[PDB]
Amino acid sequence: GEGMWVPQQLPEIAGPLKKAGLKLSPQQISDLTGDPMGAVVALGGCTASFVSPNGLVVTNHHCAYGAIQLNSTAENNLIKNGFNAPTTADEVSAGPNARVFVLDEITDVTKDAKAAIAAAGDDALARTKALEAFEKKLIADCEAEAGFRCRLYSFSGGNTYRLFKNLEIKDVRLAYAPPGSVGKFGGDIDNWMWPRHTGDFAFYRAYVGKDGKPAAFSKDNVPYQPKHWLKFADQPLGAGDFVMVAGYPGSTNRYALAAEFDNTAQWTYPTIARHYKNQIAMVEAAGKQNADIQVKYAATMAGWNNTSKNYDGQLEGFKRIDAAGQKLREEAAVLGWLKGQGAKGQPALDAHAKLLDLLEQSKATRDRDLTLALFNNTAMLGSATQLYRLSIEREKPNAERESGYQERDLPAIEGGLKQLERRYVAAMDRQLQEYWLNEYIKLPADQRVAAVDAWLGGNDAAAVKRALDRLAGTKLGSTEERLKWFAADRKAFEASNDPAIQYAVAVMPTLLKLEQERKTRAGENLAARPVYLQALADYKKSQGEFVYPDANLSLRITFGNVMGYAPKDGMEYTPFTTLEGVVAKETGQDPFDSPKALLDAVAAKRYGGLEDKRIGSVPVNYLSDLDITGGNSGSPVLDAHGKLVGLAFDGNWESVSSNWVFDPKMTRMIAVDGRYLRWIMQEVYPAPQLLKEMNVGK
Amino acid sequence: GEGMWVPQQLPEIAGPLKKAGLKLSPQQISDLTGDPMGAVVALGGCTASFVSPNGLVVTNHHCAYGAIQLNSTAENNLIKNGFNAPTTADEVSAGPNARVFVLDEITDVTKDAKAAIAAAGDDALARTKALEAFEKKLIADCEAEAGFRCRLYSFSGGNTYRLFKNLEIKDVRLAYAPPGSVGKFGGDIDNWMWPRHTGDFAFYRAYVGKDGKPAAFSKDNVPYQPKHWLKFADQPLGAGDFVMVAGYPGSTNRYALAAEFDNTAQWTYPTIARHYKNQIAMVEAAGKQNADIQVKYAATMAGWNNTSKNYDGQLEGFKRIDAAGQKLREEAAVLGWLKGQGAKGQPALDAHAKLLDLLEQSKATRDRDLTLALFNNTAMLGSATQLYRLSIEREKPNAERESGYQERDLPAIEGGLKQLERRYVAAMDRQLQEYWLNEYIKLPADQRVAAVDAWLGGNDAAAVKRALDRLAGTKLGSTEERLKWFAADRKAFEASNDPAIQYAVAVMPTLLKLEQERKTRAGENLAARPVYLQALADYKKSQGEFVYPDANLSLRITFGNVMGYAPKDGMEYTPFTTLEGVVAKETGQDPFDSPKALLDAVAAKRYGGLEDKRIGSVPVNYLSDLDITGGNSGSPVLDAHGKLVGLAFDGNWESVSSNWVFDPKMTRMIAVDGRYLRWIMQEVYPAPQLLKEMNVGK
Ligand SMILES: [Zn+2]
Ligand SMILES: [Zn+2]
Ligand SMILES: [Zn+2]
Repeated sequence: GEGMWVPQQLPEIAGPLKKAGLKLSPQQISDLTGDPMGAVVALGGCTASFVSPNGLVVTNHHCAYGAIQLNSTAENNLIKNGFNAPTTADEVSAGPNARVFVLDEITDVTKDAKAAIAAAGDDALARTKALEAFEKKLIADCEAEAGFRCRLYSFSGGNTYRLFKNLEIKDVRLAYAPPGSVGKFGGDIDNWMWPRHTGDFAFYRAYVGKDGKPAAFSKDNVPYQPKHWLKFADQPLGAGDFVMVAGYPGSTNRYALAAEFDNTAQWTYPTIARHYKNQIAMVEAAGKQNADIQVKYAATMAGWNNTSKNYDGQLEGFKRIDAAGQKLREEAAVLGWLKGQGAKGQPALDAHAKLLDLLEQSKATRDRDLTLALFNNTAMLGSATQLYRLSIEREKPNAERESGYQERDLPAIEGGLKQLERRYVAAMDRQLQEYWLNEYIKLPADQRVAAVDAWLGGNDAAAVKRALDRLAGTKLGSTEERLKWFAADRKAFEASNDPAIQYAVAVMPTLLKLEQERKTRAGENLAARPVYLQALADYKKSQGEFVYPDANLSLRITFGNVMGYAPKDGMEYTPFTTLEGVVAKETGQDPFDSPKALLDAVAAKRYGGLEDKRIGSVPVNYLSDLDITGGNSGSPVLDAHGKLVGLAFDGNWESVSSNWVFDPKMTRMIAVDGRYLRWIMQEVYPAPQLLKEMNVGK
Repeated sequence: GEGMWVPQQLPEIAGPLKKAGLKLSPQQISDLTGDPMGAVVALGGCTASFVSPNGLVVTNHHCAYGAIQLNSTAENNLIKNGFNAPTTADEVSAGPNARVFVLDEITDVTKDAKAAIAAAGDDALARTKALEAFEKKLIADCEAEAGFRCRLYSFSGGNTYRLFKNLEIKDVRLAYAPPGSVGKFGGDIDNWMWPRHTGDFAFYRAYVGKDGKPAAFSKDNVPYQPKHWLKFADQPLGAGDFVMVAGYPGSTNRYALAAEFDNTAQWTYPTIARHYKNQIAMVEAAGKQNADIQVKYAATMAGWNNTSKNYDGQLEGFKRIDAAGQKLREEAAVLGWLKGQGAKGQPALDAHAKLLDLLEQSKATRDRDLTLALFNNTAMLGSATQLYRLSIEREKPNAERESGYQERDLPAIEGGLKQLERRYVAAMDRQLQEYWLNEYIKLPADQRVAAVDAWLGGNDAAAVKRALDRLAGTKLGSTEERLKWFAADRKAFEASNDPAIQYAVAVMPTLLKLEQERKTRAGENLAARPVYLQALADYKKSQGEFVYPDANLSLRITFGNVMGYAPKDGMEYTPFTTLEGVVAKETGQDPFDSPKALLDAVAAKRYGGLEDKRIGSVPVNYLSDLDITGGNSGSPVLDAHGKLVGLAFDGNWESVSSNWVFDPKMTRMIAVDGRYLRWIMQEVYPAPQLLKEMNVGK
C-alpha cells in the first residue's frame, strides 16, 4: 500500500510489515548495507541489484538500452537480436558514462546541518548559502578517499539530513539482454498498460581494478565481488503474497499545499504539456524529411512524449479522484487542528502563510521564468551559457564554486559537451529556437527580460527572424569548438564574436539575478517547510497514522501484496499474465513480433519446470499495490523471505496521479516475474552460464 | 455447459446433472407437467413462468413491451414510468392477441408418424405429403377439444415425434412493469454486452372464465389457478452454484454437415448481409426526405440491421474458434468410424452422401431462389401472392389445405394484412421492388424464371421501369382492399386487372412447382437425415458423450454454473454485477437514466435485506455457462433445488453463434438476479402486493 519508507523507520512499522506477510525481521531489512538491501545499487536514474558473488547485476531492459545500442552495429543489431556473454571475457563495455553505485556508509548529519543553517540568522539568501557551504565541505571531506561519491539528502522539507557515501564503480559491462521484442514487447502501445506481457530485464557485470578499487574500463579489470547479492525465490509467488521493492524513487509531492497542487494542475502541467506537444510535432515532421534528425532527436522526442503523456495522465487522474477537493478538505482539517493547538500551533500556521506568500512570488514571474529557462535550454544557448558560467566560477576558489561547476563536476560537464553531438542538428535546433522566441514575444509586457528585449531589438517576427539569422553563425555546433570554450577564460568569452557566446554574455547577469531570487525564496522555504511538515506529521500521528517523507532519490522500501484491481463493476484485472497471453498478442509486426523460439516454446508448452499450477502456466508479469515512481525502474521485487521474485518496470495509467495523491484502489506496480526471466534464459534466448552463476541451472 | 436437453432424457444424464450440483432428482424435473417444469409457459416468441397459485406470470420487460406500449398514452407513459396494479382489478389487458400456453399433455407419436411415412415407400414427395396429412389430422383431432392448441414436434431429424397439447389462455393482463430505464437500462448500447446492469422483468396475470375454461377478456373472468408455480430461492445464489434454465428455444443447427455449414458461412450469410445493407441504405436515405417512410419502416430496417450485424458477428466468431475446422474434424471422425464397420456402416454413409447431394441441388438455384423469394416478399407482391394462394387452397376442403392456409391459420393471415398498414409506403416499396428486379436481371439465363421473364417483357432498365409503373396502379395499398381479396374466390383473382394480382396469377404455377421441388427434397431429407443423425449419436455414445436434439420450440432444460469468463489473459469478467455498478453508469440521459428512487436508495445503501456479502451488495445481473438461444427470453433460472434465482434475458456477443455452436470458455447467458427483482419492487418502484403474493414480503 501507500508509502515510500526510509529503511531506518521500518522497525516502527513492524506491525504493518508483519501483517502484510514479511518473514524477515524489520530490523534485518532496515540494514542499508545488509542482506538483502545492501545488494541494491543505483545506476544513476534506474535501480539494479547484485545477483551473484562475482558482480552480476540485473536491471530492466530499458535501463540497459543505451548500453545495448552503444554496442550494436547495422549488421550486429543487439537491440533486435539480444546479447549474451557466455564467458566474462565476452562482456562488452557499457561505455565511459556507465556507473554502479554501491552504498558504503550512511551518516545522519541533521544536527550539524541545522547548526550551519541557524548560524546564518534572519537573512534567507545567507541561509541558503550556509547550507550550500555546509554541503560542499561535507561532500569534499567524504570524497577525499578516491573511488567514492557522496551525496547529501534533505528529508521532510529539511527536518532530517543524511549523507550517503557510495562506491563509484566505473567499469560496467553488458552481459545479457533478451531480444528487443521480449525486452520491449508491446512497445509504446502497451506503455502504462495492463494486461502486460513484457520481459523487461537485462544484466550487467561490475568490474574494478586488480587492487579492488574502481577504475575506468580496462582489459586488466576483474569482476567486483559484492558483499551481498539477491538469490532467486524457491517459493512460487502467488496472488496475495507479500512483496517488497527497494530502489531510488525520484520525487513525489504528497504533502504539498493545496494551492501548490492547484498551481500545478491548473498552470504547470497544461503549459508544459502544450509546449512539449508543440515541440514533439515539429521534430516528428522534420524527422520524416531528414533521417539524421530523426535518429538524433529520437531520445529527446521520447522524453517529451513521456512527460507530456504523464501530465495529460495525471491531469486525467486528478479529475477521476477529485484531487482538488481532496486536497482542500485535507488541508482544512489540518489547519483547524492547528488552530485547536495552543500558542504552540502558531508557528506552523505562520509557516503555512509564508509558504503561500512564496508561492505567490514564484507565480508572479512564472511565464517569464519558464519560457526563458526553456529558450536557454536549446542546444547552442544551453551550451554557451553553461560554458560561460563555468568560466565565471573558475575564477573563484574551488570550495566557493557553485555546485555543478566544481572540479568534481568537470568530467560530467565535458561528458555532456561531447554527448551533445549525438542529439543536435542545426536545422532542427533553429526550429526550436524559433518556437521559444515566438513564445517569448507573446509574453505579456510585465513578464519580459530587458536584456533579451535589447538583444532582440524589437518584439515582432522580424526581430525573431534577425535573431535566428544572428545565432546561425555560432561555431558551437562542433564538439571540437565546445571543448575549446570548456578550457577558456572568461575574458575570452567576453571578447568573442561568436553570436551564441555573445547572447550568453549579454544575458548572464540576468540569469544570476534570477538565480539569486530563487535562492532567497529557497532560504525562506528552508525556514518554513520543515515547520509545516513537522506539524503535518504530528497531525497524522494524532489521527493514528504513520508518515513517510516524499521521495528524494535516496533508497526506499515499499511493500504490499500481489493483487489485481477492478476498474469497474463486472470486471477485474487478474494479478498475473501468462505465456499464452504473450502469444495471443502476436501479429508478426513490431512491437508484437516475439522471437520464433518463444512462439515455438509456448506452442509446445515447454514450461521448463517453471509453471505455477495456480495459473496453469509460467507467469509473465504481475500487479501489486506497491508504491513506486520514476527512479524505481529496475528495482528488485522481493518476497517475504527477501528472495528475488521480480523486477519493477512500470505502473498502470491510474498510478501516475500518485505523485500528488495515492489511490489505493487503483494504483499498481507492474513487475516482470523472476520465473519469466528464468524461462526466457532457459527456453527462448538461452544463457545457461548465467543461470548457473545464479544457482538456477537445470 | 452445452446442451438443450429434453426433459425426458434428463434421467440419463443423472451423472452430469449431479456433478454440476443439482439436488432434485432428475426424475422430478423430467416431468413436463410437474413441479417445477409445469410452471414454465410459452407466450409465443418468449418464455415465462407461473409464480403464484393465482396465475401470476413473470417474464422479461422486453417480452412485455407490446403490452406496456398498448396501455400507454402520450399523457400516461408506462414505458417511461412503469406500471403497477395494486389490486388485481387494476391490472390492464395485454389485448386480444396475447396468449399464455400451459402444457396439458404430451404424447410420443413416433411409431405412428414413422408408419405414415413408411407407407409412402420410395416416393420422396409422397413421404412429405404423408407426414403433412398425418400432422394435419393429429392436430385437428387434438384441438377438437375447445380451449387447447396442439403442436407436433419432430426431434433429431425425425427420429422421434411428440405431440404437445397446450391450454390456450387468452385473457392475459399486465400486473407490473418497472420503469423503462430499469427494464431496459443501457438500451441498445448494452445489447449483447457484459458488464450488464438491466432489470429485465415484468409480470402478467393469466385469467380464465369462472367455469375454469379459457375465454377472451371479460370482467367476469377470474385468475387462473396453476397446478404448478415457482417459488423464490431462499438460499443466496453465489459464484460456482448450479443453475438451470427451462424454456422454449426456437431452432438450432448444431449437427449441420461440414459442407452445409461452409455454404452458409461462405455464401448465405455474406450474400444476405449484402442485400440487407443495401436495403438499409435505401430506407435510411428515403426516410430523410420523407417522414412517413421513416416512421413506418423503422422496425423493418432495425430487423435488417440486426440480422446483418448478427451474421457478420457469427462469421467473425466462426474464425475465432475455427468452427469450420472443428466441424470438419468431428465429421471426419464419424465417417471414419462408420467406414471401419462393414456393411453395417454403409447405410449411414449412403445417407451422408445423399445429404451432400441435396445440398448440391439447392446450391444450383440458390441465386434464383433467394432473389425470387425476396422480390415476392415486397409488400404488394407478398400480399397478392399470399391472397391468391389462399383462394386456391379454399375450394379444397380444409383437411387438404396446405398448412398456413387452413381455417386455424385465417386469424394470423387477417392479422398480417391489417398490420401491413403499419409498415408500407408506396414510394418506398417501389424502390424495394426496383432493387430486387435489378438483382433478378443479373441472373444467368439458366437461373431465370420464364413466367417472370415473360411478364417483364424485356431485360434492361426500361423493362424494370415499365414494370414498376405498371405495379404502381395496384389497389392493394389500402387495408380495406386487401380485406376484400382475403374473402374473394379464385375466379375473381383470375379476372382482376389489378397489376399486382395479375403478377401473382402469372407466377403462381411456377411458385407451386418450386414448392413441389422443395417438398421432394424435404422428402429425401426425411429419409436420409435421421439415419445420419442416429449414426452421429451412436458415434458420440462410443465416445462417452450424450446427444441432445436441435432446438425445435419444445421445452428444454440447459444446466451449468454461475461463472464469468476471460476473453483475454490478465483479465476476467466477474460472475455478478452490483447496485453500485448501475449508478457508476448514470449519465442521466437516455438510456443511462435510472429512476431517482434508485440513485437515492443505492447512495443510502438501502439494500433491503437482500445483499449477498460475498459481493458486498445486492446482485443485479450474472453470467453462466448455460446454452440458450432465441425463444429463451424470459426463461426462469432455477437453482439446485428448483427455486427461482433469476430470468434469462440476453447473452454475451460470443453467444451470437448459438445456432451453430457452443464455446464452453466464452459462451454465457446473462440473467437478472431474482434479488434484483425483489430489490426494485422493495426500494425503487414498489409492488408490495406482488411480493406478498410471492411470499417474499408482508
Ligand atoms: Zn549490517
Ligand atoms: Zn549558490
Ligand atoms: Zn404440402
